[PDB]
Amino acid sequence: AKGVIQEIIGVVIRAKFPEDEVPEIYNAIEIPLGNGDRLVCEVQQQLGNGVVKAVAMGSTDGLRRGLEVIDTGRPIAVPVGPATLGRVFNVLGDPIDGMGPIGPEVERRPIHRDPPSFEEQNTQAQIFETGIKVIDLIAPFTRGGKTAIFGGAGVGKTVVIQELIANIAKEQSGFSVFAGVGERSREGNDLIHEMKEARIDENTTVFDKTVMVFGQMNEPPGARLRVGLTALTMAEYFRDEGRDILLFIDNIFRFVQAGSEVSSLLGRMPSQVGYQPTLGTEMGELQERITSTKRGSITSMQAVYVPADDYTDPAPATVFSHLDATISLERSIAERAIFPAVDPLASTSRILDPNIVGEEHYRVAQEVKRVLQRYKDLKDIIAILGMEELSDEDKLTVQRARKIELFFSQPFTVAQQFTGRPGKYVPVKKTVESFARLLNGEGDHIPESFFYMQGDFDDVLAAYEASQ
Amino acid sequence: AKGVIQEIIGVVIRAKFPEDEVPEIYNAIEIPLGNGDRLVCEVQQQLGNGVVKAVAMGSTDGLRRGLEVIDTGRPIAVPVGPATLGRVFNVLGDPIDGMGPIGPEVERRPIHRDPPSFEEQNTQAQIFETGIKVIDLIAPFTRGGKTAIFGGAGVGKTVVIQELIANIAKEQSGFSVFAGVGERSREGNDLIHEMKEARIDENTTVFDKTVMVFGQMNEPPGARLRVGLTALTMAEYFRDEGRDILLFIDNIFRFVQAGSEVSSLLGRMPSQVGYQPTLGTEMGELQERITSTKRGSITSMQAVYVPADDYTDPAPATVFSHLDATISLERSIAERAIFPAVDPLASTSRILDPNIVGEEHYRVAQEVKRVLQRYKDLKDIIAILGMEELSDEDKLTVQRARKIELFFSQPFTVAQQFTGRPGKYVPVKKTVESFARLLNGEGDHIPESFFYMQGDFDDVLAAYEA
Amino acid sequence: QPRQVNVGTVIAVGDGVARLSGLDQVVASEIVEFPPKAGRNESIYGIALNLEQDSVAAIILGDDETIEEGDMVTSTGRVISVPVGQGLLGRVVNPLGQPIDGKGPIVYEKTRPIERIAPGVITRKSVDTPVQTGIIAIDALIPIGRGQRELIIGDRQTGKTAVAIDTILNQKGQGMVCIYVAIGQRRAQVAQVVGTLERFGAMEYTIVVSATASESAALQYIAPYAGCAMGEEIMENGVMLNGQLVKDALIVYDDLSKHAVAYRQVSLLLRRPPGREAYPGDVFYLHSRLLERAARLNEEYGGGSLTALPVIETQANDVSAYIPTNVISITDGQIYLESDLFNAGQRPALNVGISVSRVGGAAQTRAMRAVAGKLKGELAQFRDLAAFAQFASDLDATTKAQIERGQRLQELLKQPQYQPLPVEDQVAVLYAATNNYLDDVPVPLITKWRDDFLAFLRTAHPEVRKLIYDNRLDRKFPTPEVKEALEAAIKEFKATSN
Amino acid sequence: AQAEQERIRMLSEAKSQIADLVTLTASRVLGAELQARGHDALIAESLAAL
Amino acid sequence: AVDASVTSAIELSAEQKERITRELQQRYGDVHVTYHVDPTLIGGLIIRVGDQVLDNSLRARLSAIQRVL
Ligand SMILES: Nc1ncnc2c1ncn2[C@@H]1O[C@H](COP(=O)(O)OP(=O)(O)OP(=O)(O)O)[C@@H](O)[C@H]1O
Ligand SMILES: [Mg+2]
Repeated sequence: AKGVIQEIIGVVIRAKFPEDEVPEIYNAIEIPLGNGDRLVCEVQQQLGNGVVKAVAMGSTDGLRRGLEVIDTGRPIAVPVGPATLGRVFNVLGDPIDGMGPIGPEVERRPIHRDPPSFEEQNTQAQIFETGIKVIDLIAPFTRGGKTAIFGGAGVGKTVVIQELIANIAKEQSGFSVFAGVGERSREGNDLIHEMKEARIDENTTVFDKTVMVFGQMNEPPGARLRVGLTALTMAEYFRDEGRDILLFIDNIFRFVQAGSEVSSLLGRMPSQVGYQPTLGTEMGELQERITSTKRGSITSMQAVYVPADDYTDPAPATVFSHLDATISLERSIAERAIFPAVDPLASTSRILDPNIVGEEHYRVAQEVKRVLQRYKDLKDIIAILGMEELSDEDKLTVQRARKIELFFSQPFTVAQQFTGRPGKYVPVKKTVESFARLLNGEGDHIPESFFYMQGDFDDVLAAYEASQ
Repeated sequence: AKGVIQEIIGVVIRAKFPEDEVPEIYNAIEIPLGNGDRLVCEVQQQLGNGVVKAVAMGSTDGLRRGLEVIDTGRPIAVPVGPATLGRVFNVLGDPIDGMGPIGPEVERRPIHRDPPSFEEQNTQAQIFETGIKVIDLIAPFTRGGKTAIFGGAGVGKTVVIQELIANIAKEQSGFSVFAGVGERSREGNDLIHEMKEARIDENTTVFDKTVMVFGQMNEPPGARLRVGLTALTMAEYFRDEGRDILLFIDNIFRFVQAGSEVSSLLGRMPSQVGYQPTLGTEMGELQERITSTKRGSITSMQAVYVPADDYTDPAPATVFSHLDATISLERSIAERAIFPAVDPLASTSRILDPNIVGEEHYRVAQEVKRVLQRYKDLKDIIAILGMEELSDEDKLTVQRARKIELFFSQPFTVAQQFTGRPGKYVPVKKTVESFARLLNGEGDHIPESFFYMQGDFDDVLAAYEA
Repeated sequence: QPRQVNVGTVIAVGDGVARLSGLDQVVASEIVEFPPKAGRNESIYGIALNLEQDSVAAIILGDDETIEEGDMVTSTGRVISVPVGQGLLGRVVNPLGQPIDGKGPIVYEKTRPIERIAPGVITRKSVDTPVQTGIIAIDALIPIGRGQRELIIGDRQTGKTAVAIDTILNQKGQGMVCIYVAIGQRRAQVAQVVGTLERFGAMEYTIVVSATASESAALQYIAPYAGCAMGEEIMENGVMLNGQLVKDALIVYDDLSKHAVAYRQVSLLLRRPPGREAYPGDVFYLHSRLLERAARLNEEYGGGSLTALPVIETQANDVSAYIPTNVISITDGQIYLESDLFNAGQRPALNVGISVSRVGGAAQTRAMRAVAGKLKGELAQFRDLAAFAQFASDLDATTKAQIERGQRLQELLKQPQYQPLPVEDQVAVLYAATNNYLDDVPVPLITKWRDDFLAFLRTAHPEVRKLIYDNRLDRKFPTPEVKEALEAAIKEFKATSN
Repeated sequence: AQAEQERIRMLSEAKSQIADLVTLTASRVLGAELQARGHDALIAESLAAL
Repeated sequence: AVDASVTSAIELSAEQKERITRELQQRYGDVHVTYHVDPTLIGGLIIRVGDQVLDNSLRARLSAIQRVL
């Protein structure tokens, strides 16, 4: 304990400790910083004669060299238990809501814990109904399994996440944890607060069953780097005692970007496009903790931001192998005013198996993909020549594909703020029936424009009758 | 002349020698292992004071930081001579076959040698007599030249190599050397050793007339880098003896890749796409030894693998800068029962000009490959028209093109014991005369399946009359 | 039994890489121990990779959060090695041989060192014995033989692991000891694979070596050489399987792109100079060392074999990348799986146009070789004529029938999951299809036709299946004897149904 | 066959517990002796054997 | 000089500390011997001099574990 700061490079602080009291790899050291409030750094490396390199996870832009640092001797500890329910925390576990601090009697758990072993893994999963046609048909939201949506900058990842929460957080049958590792403090939070506090479950709000840890974009790289681990530690307590947990981590890519900035400041050799050499290991350490085990189940739902529109970027490429259900949002689909913007061809799921989701559901999904696969094959032919050169069956499949593409669009109850269309909740059975009817041939006479932003097939038929 | 190892980073070993006994730039190191044998490293860089940086040529999974090193004074010395004939060697020249070690009485020559001077280079290109009709007609070799093969497996590239070895061993002395540079151990070995030991010519196996040096992909980058130079040393001995030599380098692109890995491990900055800065010079130090002097010639028939299909890649570009002809074996021709799958098109040569082969040879080689210049583009009109029930001249040109395509096949003396047909050796004069007569029209009035598998046009006539 | 061992001190521990200061007379790939201390009651091993002067940079095979500066490291004289032998069959072991399935300690007596030279240059033999994948497309068009390393390359999610698992399941009684090496694969997915293997009883001859993503990059780096050493021991000494000494091994590297990523991580953390795409210079050497150890030794050296199936994911189907091109160069064959074919209903999703097997017909049974030549020719010509099929509607009856036949074959290759077809069944189906017995069957019902035909042979005529399997090795498979009682069975099935 | 494998794997687990138990009780026979009687000078000489 | 280190569970007499010191002074010279107790290690013939260490008191117990397993 009682070291001194040697260098302050960005948010990376190199401190010198006595020879026999060097902090451990992941210990949390503190600068008094004056004013009675301290800056909690996390060690990352040990460089030699008592010299350690720590990540500030704070402003670290008003402190000098030679400042003393106090070694706590333990990694970052965050409160866990029912006391964390309905509260908002930092990466450090310090509450930021108007309510008081967590009492000392509440257990503090280190945010760096080993992921569940191979024995503890629970492979049992089943479809989690969500009411979104494209999600519940092509890439079923998996209960007890990791799933994530990959979108660019203009697509509505946040809208989809908010609608999903509105649909499924009321009938939770358990607590939930939200972690915006990297997201706008406007819509990622302080507006999800209003939505969650407005929703009421038998005189108890949804927010009364939720633990929320942000580390918003504004925060320095350390907070965005470790906020995911804080949320995971807060949710593992509830998973370990059997409670079903809904976990919503927003923009894992921001966690990766924070890791990249920290690594760049740490002097590590860059890999690929400026990313950290330890990208795969960091992703493994975070993601392998998001697992439903034999003691409890975590129904994770993540979001991933692709830089520019590159799906070959190392961060989404690393995420892709850590998921059960993959949802891909495309810029072109969104620019075609299809707000869900999900690409069925590039979106898959593990539980899209007839033994799990249902034989009819599986057949319908496979046909809805074989169509639009024919369409992707004939895209160039249509673009340069036109519909006429195709054969009759090819033509029919093409307009069926366009009708399906239009029909995947669905109004969202959270889209009322900029769209006047009321939201719709289409059950998975209704979605399967509607798409089976559409593929049978029913609805062929209906023009494609009638499938835009509708509910089930009955709503499309009713609109067609209204317009005669 | 004894030093100590300082650093061991992968297959790069840094050894410190006494100040006045530093090894030369390309000398060997021969780190002695505990269990009797030695690890032959090759110096690459003299640096500092008495310190040399050397490439392993071996595993280096059992070396400490104090092992002594025994400088040899000379570069990697490899056995050369008639003793090293019909045997398989590694990069160091140690025979890896089951037979016994090479006796000390055999002369050992340094692996690194200067290419022949400009004064000794032939002032006129000379065609190399291979005997294969399609090879000696469209894409003739060059005495002391280079030739590339672009074809996968199952197209008979190994059989073509065997036929070339047999022809050079029969018509001339034709001692052959095969260099396995970074090739698959399954394809390069036990499907070349067996297919050449089983293959025979005048009760003498092809393997008995060929020297094989094998540095496979499993070997460290230095081994794949210097295996080519080992093969060149073995071939250069016989060239100095005055005998024409056919040298095969399998996957010279793997030699380039080995050079790139050696440079990356040696601390050199990358050039272009990660390749070594000394790419052109490294290619020159090897390909320039493949040349035809006055006393003898080393003709080379290399195989080139392009990563993906990128010919803009620096390795294929540097390889092609040192090529005189290309042969493109084709899957479609191979699967049409025509065993020599040399595509009449996409098989060029810089010898195919009137001032070397002759006016008649160029004329006949231009009349052919002209009816095929379209790749018989008439196939599409037949496909969508039913030949239109009449094509006038096009029927004659299609018949002639099919006849020539069938006629390009030639019996293999190495496959005589497999297909049960004697092999015919066709000189270049016979090729040009036969194709001249076929284009004149003597091949007409004769149906197909009579030009399928024969040596000369005279043989086709004899088959027709019988 | 007092012993004196050289020790050094950890002077700098970082992201799983430690500098060990003075460890004189350390072998270039030792296993430094990091003995237990206060707070750590176990040992954390590491590999001493860089033997620099006055410093030994050693990666760590485990959690580096416990290693602290100033700790002692005892240089165990043994180069990195893994337990091997009979005791590993049916166990999930991390690349160090320590069981992770919690079914008890691993019983063993021999520890074959990983990172060994290739089996030999002349010690190998021509690949002749086929590896029955159980997938019609692979077994007919892209054959895999014992001792041939066949790459499974595709997009992120196309069926690569599914194909590998189907191959592993199919080797029930074929005298093979499958090995599944999971590199960088999430622990839940490895649990799913183990559950699938146990469900079909395929964990009585399979060794699963898993180095999941959370585990240190060194474990993923040595993940494929573990397992490869296990297969080497199987092919050199054999393991008692079903009362028969099996000396054939089949190893599946679950993803070599993740292994290359792990090697890049450990190299960059060691501050070695990068190369192309930030990968270290000798990544081709890496994978060549790994893959050239898969060979079919001759009868003099044991006659064993080790079949490797590297798996590679390609970003946006970019085959011309660095690692995909390297491993394509290394392997003897490629199996391309496309998302476009996978979505279009072609479940195995093989791109037979560009998938190649350099071994060729030598890795097929004589029945399969005699029947699949027409298959390959007709499929290739159908692929060629697809250009006219897409647009032209005025093509003659010959071209229409030929496109129809191509569609028949393509629908024949549409195999479901976890339903491998034995060699006799595939031979029978392909003989029925290539001999015009299937022409009158409409395309949408061909898969149902094949399933019903297999039920027919399994129930009505087991003797024809026994006859086909008995004489599948003769030079001329279509003997009138095998020719009858098979065309008769097809005719009976055609007459009875539809 | 699985039942036989289950039986034999429990024997190894039982043997492993015996090996773990005997060493823990080996701390009773001599490690507990180190409280009062185990303090020895000839053992210190054994360190200085080399 | 050479930094040596020896550890033992028993806290021998201060004279015993000197006895440890001068039995090592015969080799090399004024070695800076560092003393610990290691309560978790109930034994151990810990003699660490330079980069070499000698140890077997409880390692024999661990060796007995290796034999029985
Ligand atoms: N008949 C089939 N053959 C192959 N794959 C199938 C078949 N039927 C369905 N599939 C799909 O293949 C999946 C199996 O995983 P797959 O082999 O595609 O993974 P992968 O290529 O290793 O990808 P990942 O990057 O997710 O690990 C199933 O979940 C299903 O989506
Ligand atoms: Mg997989």
